[PDB]
Formats: sequence, C-alpha cells, structure tokens
Amino acid sequence: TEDEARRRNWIERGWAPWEEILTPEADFARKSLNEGEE
Amino acid sequence: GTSTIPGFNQIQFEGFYRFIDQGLIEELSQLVEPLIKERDAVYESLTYSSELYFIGNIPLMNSLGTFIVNGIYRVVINQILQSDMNHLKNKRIRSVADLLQDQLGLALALTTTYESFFGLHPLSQVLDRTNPLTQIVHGRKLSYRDIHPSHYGRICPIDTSEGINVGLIGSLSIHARIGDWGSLESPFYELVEKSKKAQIRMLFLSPSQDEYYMIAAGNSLALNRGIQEEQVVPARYRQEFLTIAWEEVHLRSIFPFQYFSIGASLIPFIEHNDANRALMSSNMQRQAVPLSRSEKCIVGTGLERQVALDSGVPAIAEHEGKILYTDTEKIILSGNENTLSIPLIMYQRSNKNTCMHQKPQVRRGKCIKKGQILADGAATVGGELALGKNVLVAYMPWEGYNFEDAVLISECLVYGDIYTSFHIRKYEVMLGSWVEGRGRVIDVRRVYISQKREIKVGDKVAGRHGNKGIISKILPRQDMPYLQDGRPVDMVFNPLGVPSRMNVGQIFECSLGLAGSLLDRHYRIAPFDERYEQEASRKLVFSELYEASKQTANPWVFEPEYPGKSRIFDGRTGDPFEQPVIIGKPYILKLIMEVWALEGFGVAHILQEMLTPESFRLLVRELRSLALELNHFLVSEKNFQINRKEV
Amino acid sequence: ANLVFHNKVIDGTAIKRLISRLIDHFGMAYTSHILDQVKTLGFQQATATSISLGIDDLLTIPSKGWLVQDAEQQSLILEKHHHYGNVHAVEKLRQ
Amino acid sequence: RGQPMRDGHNKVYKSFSDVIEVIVVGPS
Repeated sequence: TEDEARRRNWIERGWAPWEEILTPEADFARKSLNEGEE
Repeated sequence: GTSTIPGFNQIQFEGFYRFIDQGLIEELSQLVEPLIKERDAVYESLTYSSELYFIGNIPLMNSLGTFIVNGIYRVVINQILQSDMNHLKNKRIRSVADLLQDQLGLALALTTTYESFFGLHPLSQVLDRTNPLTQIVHGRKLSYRDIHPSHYGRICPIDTSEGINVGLIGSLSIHARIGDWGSLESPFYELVEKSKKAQIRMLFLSPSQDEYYMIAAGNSLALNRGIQEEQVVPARYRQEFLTIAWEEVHLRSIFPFQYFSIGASLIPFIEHNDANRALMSSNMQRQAVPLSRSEKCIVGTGLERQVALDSGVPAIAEHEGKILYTDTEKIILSGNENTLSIPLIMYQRSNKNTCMHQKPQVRRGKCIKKGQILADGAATVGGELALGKNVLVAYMPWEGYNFEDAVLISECLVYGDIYTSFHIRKYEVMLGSWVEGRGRVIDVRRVYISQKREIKVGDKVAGRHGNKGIISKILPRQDMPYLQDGRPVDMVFNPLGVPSRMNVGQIFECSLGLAGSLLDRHYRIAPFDERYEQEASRKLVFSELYEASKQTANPWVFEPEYPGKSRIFDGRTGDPFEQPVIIGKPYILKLIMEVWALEGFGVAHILQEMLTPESFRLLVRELRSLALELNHFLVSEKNFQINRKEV
Repeated sequence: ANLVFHNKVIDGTAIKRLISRLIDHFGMAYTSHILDQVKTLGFQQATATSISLGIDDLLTIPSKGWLVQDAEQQSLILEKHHHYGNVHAVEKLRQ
Repeated sequence: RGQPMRDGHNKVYKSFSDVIEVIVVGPS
C-alpha cells in the first residue's frame, strides 16, 4: 500500500520531503500541467 | 589513419596479412614464394599462388588487394552479417581473412577448393577495370535498406545501388576501419580535461561506444559577452540530435571526408547538390572512359591524388635513387649501387575493353624518393585521377536540340580529338592489318583489335553533379553561340535540368573553372566550406571570377550586374541573345502491357502478326503429360457440323 | 479564321485549354499541324531569349534573415528554461 | 507431400505443375 512503501523509503532509502524552493516559472509549470495540455 | 587519409586498400591488405600470419595455423590445428610473376600468371592464364608445405597451393593477394585466378583479376568483397537489429553494434563484418580461412578449413576437411571459391562464391567478383576509380572502390563494397544513425563515419549514406538491391550493397567510409570484433570503427578527436596525459587525442570508436559520447561537428568561431565554453553547437548523442554547450562536448568530428565514400568525395561543391544527385554522380564516374589524352580537372576536391596513389595505375618507385634512362617501354632507376628496370604498360586491354597505357613522368638525372611517382597511367595526369576534360559550356536552350537531357556540341570536340578514346577488343591474321568491329590488329597470341572512337551523336556525357546528357547534334564552330571574346562554346546544356534536379553545384564549378583557366590556376576544395562562413562558395567563386576579369582585362568574365553570366551571340545571325547566359569551363566525362495497348486500339491483325501456333500446340502436349486433353472444335454456323482442329 | 486575340500571357494551362478548343472546333488533323507550328515557335523564341540560371538568380525573400533569427531566439530561450526545469521534454520537442 | 524430392546438388525437382505455373531527339 501507499503507507508502508513511504515508510520503507524513509527507513531503508532515506527519503524525506525536502522543501523545493521554485521560481515562478517552475511553480506555474507544476500547477498548470495538472489541469491538462491547452 | 590517425592524421592522414588511410590507404584505400588497407582493409584488404591487413586482412590478408592476418590470414597468413595467424589464420593458417588456426586451421592447420612453410610458405614458398610463387615461381611465376604476376604478369606471367595473366599472360599464361595461370594462378598467382604459393606452395604450402606439399599440401597444395594458396592464392596470394597483390598490394592492390586483388587475386589472380586463372588469369582473371578477382576481388573478395566484404559481407555484413548479424553478430535494434539494424544497429551496427549488433552487426559484424567478414572480410577476405574470414572467407579465405573458411575455405582453408573446408579444404582440410587444396588447389581446386580455392579455384572453386573464386569462380563460384558470390563474394568473389571480377575486378572492374574500366578506369582507376572502379579498381579502387570495388574492394570497399559491403554486401548485406534504411540509413541508421550508427552508420555515420562507417557506411556512406549516399553511395548505394540502383534497382532492387538498393540499401543492401553499400560502401565503407573513407576513414573507416575494421576493429577487433568484426566491428567498423571511425576516428574522432577527443576533447580531454586539463589533468590527463592524452598522447594521441584521435581515437577510433566502435558503434557500441558511439551512442554514449557527445559528438559535435560544429566549430568554435562564436563569441558573445559570456565565455566560449557556453556557446552551443549541434551534436549527436544517443542516436539523436541536440544543441549543447561546448563544455559538454566529448568528441569532435574533424576530418573533411569522414562521412562519405570515395565516389561522393570526388564531387566539388557537393553541399550545394541534392543528395539524390550525389548518388547518381557516383555511378556515372564509375562509367567514365579513359581518354587517349588525359587532362586534370580545373576544380577538384583534393581526393583525386589519393585515388591515383591507391589505384596502382601509375608507377611508383619502390627504391630511392636517380633516373638514368626512360623510353616508351621502361624506366631505369639506380640508387645505392642497385639498378632497377621498371617495364611500362603499353596499349593493354582491361576487363571492360578499355585501354591501359603508361607514360613516363620523369627524365634522366632526376632524383626520386621511395614511393614517388614515375609514370602516369590512363586517366591519370601528374598523380591525379583525370576522368574527363575541361570544355567551354553555356547553359541555354538551343532550338530543341538540348531538350531534356540532350546535349548540343561543337565539331571542334570531334576534330580536336578532345573526347577520343582507345578500345581494345580481344577475339578468341597478320599483325598490323586493318580488318573489317573495324580496327587494327595490335597483338596476336587470341587476336587483339584496337579501335579509336571519337565522340558521336548518341554518346553519353556527364558532369560530376549527376548532370548526365546524350549528344543529339554536332554543329560547325561558326554555328555555335560565342562569347564576347569571340570564342565559340564547345557544349550547350539545357538550363531547365538544374532546378528540377536541384544540383546547384554544377553552377559553382563551371564559373570557377572559367576563372581558373584564365588565371592559370587549379582549385582543390574540401566539401562543406560553409563551416568557415556563410556563402563561402559564393565568395570564393565571385572573388576568383573578378580577379580573372581584372588580370586578363576581360570584363565579360565578371559582370557586376549579374555575376557569373554574360551576354553571348548567336553564331548563325550575329545578334546577341536577349538575356545573359551563364558560361563556364566544367569538367565533363565521357561514359561507356504492349498487348493491352494494341487491344485498346482495336488493331486485331497487328496483334495477330506480333504473336505469330507453336505456343498453343506446345501447351497441349504439356497438358497431355497430366492426363488432360484440350480439344479445339469449330461449329459451322451453316450446317452445324463440328470440326476438330488439328492441334 | 475566327480566332480570338489573346493579349496577356500564354502559360501552361492556357495553351492546354486552347488546344482542346482547337481540337473541338477544327478537328485533329488541323490541330496536329497547329501543334507542330506552335512547337516550332516555342523552341525558336526560347533560344532567342536564352533563359539561363546563375547564383544571383536563386533569389531568397528579403525577410528570411529576420525570420530565422527570430526562430533561433525562441528556441534558445526555451532550451534554457528546459534546463531549468520550467518546461518538459515533450514541450521542447513540439516547439 | 512435405519435403520435396531433391537431387544431389540440393535442388528441388520441378514437376509439371511448376512448369504450367539509342534514341535521339529531333525537333524538326
């Protein structure tokens, strides 16, 4: 499930949701591409 | 091959050395020099071979990569076989070493096995000896349809066959080489970091290694307010094209002739021609007849000298020294208390009935280095391939006599002997007779008859840009159009053939050829001169045209209103032609449902004549062999009586 | 003969239409002779004018340099922002 | 029948069923 895999990534592979400080262009790209293409 | 163009026969040469040095023992688990000479094996129709100790005979290879089997020159071509299935890293090349080693293994499971291999194996082919170019390119063929990215620098993308084998018989690139796993390798210049020895920066890459290097073909002539390392160039990577900074480039392709075969590399201004015409040009240059008098091209690529050296057509000194004696038959060279006599080929027939003939290029008392030229063969002047002539040419329609690919020529090409060639035909009579096939008996062993053929209506001519034509009309010099200096032109080509075929390179060549003749200059220009600057060919041609016009006081040569073109006059009337015409001196070579239609017209009796019955009587007997009878009965419309036709 | 007087230009489609009208009006024997005469006239005039082809005659439109340089600028800017992660590879491919 | 009869030179025999089944321009 998507609870043990996340825990597995943290413990075994050292995953952490580190903050990504994005430029306005990068911030727009992630927010707009979730809606569609054009 | 790291800093020069390699010998064109190096693949054949090195492969045969591997067979003798290592191949023999791998199959046997002494060699005696041949008792006869190569010229003897041809005269007596024997085989140039060596004795294995007496197990049998092993055919030997010449330095030109050719074998002499029963007097016939033979060449073993390279085969490409499966080791993306079309990637060259999944392919492998089997050369003469692989084939001769298989025959030896087949032989040990020794003479008749090799005679049968050369006579019957499809990879053993009779050497094409039409001209020096045909000899050198035959041994570089690859026999198996689409171009693959892995081919770049290894297999020529242009040179292929025309017909149904297209894409299955190709040519090796000029700088290509066979690796240690039957793989083709091409040299690239390595861009090395600061901290590394890197003695030789030229390295050969197999197709497997090619995808994972960033290879750029651009130059570093670009600067802005930043730094040079951040400028971008087109590069190849992972079988695609990118645009990346110079600092991310791993390798550079720097050799001018790296990506093309020999035939494509002899086309000046090739980057101004459509790629389809460059293929047709390669085929036409292989059909060019050696002329009785030979002449260097005014404009070339610079590869003509390499072809002359590697073809073996000229005579090159095997030893340094001084020249003591020259005549039509021999040249005597002495150096370091050793005297050598070198016979000269005279009026010898080739495979395709062309004339081979050597003329001395040195005089008495001339010092020679080892490997320098001594005599010029047919279609070779001064150590350069010379397949044609430079003639005065105008591009204009002329009363329909140059309609489509037809070509109009002047009589001066006939009585000037510009395109006269010798053709020796061997038929299996007193010497020197004039038999009538008209010709002169030159040698009786077999009767050899020599023909001197001048240019004629119906003969085919061609440039180096896929511009091929057929002579349709020969005019007196006073009927030809003539220039502002009064000289009539020698040939008139149709200008409508250029835009449809999209071969602009012939336009550059003819203009530059005219400038060279007036300036007493020849030009050897590597392809893709646009890498230096935009319109590099235009700048070179126009500047040389202006210099020729200025130095010789011939203002018509360079017209500022329309460079390259000039007003010319009609020889018949003396009136000028209305529009300016491009004139020049290019290098021109001389080359070596019906039933349904009748039924559609309703011509029943014509169809009956063209068919005539034995075709049907034979059909009845073959059907009788299958226990079937086919009887033809006629029923009379008058009395209804049935008649069995005699079939 | 009541032939119309053409006074503008005779191109490929104009001559094809005229021949078809000549065939329908005069028949094929007349038009066959007309074709031979028109063919001869065309060859003679093409020679007298002497159309040719030079480097200068291969005319590029004046604005190519402006248009190519604009396309290069847009591609160059998009390649930078692709490296920054502002557009993805398919968007760069399409553009 | 399947694999057809072949001779010594590895050639398949043909039955009766197999048996039954220059120019120059002149403008003037």
